Amino acid sequence: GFLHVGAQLGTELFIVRQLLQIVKQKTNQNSVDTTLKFTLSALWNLTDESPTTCRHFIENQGLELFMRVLESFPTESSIQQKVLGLLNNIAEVQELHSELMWKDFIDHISSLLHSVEVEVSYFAAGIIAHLISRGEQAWTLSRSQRNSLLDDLHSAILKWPTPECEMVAYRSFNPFFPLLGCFTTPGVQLWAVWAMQHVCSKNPSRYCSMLIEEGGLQHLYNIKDHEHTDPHVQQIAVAILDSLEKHIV
Amino acid sequence: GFLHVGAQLGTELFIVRQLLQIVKQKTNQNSVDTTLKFTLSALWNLTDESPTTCRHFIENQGLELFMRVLESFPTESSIQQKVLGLLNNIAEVQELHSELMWKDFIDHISSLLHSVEVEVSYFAAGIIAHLISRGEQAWTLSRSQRNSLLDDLHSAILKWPTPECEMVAYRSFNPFFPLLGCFTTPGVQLWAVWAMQHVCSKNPSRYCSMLIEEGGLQHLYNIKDHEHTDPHVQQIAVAILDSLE
Repeated sequence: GFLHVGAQLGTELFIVRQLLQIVKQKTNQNSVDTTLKFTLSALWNLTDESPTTCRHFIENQGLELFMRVLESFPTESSIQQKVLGLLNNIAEVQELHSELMWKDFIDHISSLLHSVEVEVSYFAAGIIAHLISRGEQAWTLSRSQRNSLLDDLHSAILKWPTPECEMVAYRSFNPFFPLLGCFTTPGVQLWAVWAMQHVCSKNPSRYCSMLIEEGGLQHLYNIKDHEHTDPHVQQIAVAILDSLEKHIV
Repeated sequence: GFLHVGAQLGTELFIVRQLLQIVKQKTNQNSVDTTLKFTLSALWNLTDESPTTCRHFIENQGLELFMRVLESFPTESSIQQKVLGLLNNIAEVQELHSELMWKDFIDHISSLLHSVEVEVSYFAAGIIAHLISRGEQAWTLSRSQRNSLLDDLHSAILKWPTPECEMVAYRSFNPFFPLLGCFTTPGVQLWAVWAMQHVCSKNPSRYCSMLIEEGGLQHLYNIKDHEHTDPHVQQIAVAILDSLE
């Protein structure tokens, strides 16, 4: 039994508030411990495909707190990964895009894009890819920074080695599909196809069938068949398609 | 995206541990505040039909903490209801029965059965009903206490007024069905039919179709036609049936 009809949502939101309170306490104490790491993991996990949780995070000063986490722990790669992983989930929510148009936030993300650790850079890239995908008018910060970020995003992806593990898990590829259509901003497409390639090659039994079942073949074929595709985007799309085509047969 | 495949279970259990830490802190501070009330609500909600969450609660000293809560806040009805609501969920898990065969725990439940507030007594009665339903050999405490609890359970239910609103929500009636067959312990059946009548009369659009779809009618018919049925069990069972037929 439980408190009342509908009470589970109120409990979910309370849990988010209390996890942010732990983050705040650990950050105040400059204490990187197991509790903080499990707390950042939990918030990342709870924001997965959950606009309701993403919104509640924003409304409880989560963005400011998480910038404080990055400033307080600049040498903690695993902390940065979990912070950025959550923020990548926020960045997928179009209704929250305006909440991320904050110079202190974008400047932190832009700098972490240049981390040599792929486990950090990858999520900074995902945030930027989603934000840039929404178009120049949706971008209410400096136009010059948006244009620079476009090039930095493209160049950063091309430097990444093959990571040792899956850096992330996905329940669905649906959030990536709008990115695959962004022909006028190739770095956005490049992040999406690199991401799909990474998880499909690491874990094809989980992800290849999922990608096909959700309609990924048509989206990838539309990139391949597009006349004037960025050469790096085209190459990863073709590489993914070859794997997928062998998977169906 | 999320941490790694299968990570949500580890997050769920961590959340339980951290909610228990909050209960411990508020009890240490003697602070009946909104955060404590939401934390107890959260734990109640998280143990709903969740044997794995109930076990984790037990393994992180939840039972002793909740006894301490009951001792620290002896006249806080809202706190007592939320503590007992969670414990009612534990009492539903057969595999955890022996963890509740603890004299100090049962003495607390027995005391709350005698609350003048039905919103507290109801959940103490639920714990007792589930624990008694498991039979005499599973009851490893005093046989004398089992027999008095069975009497006290029956008489408590007969005193309850109609509550002002639904005291609890359920996702399923399935945990009540084993209680409906306990003809040799009528107080256990009485709690189960009283509880069914309560939610069906307060919220028929949610609960009447649920009862029907899950096979509740056959259990009530079983009671209606059984030879030497306790009259109060019989009356409510017939009232529920007649409300549907």
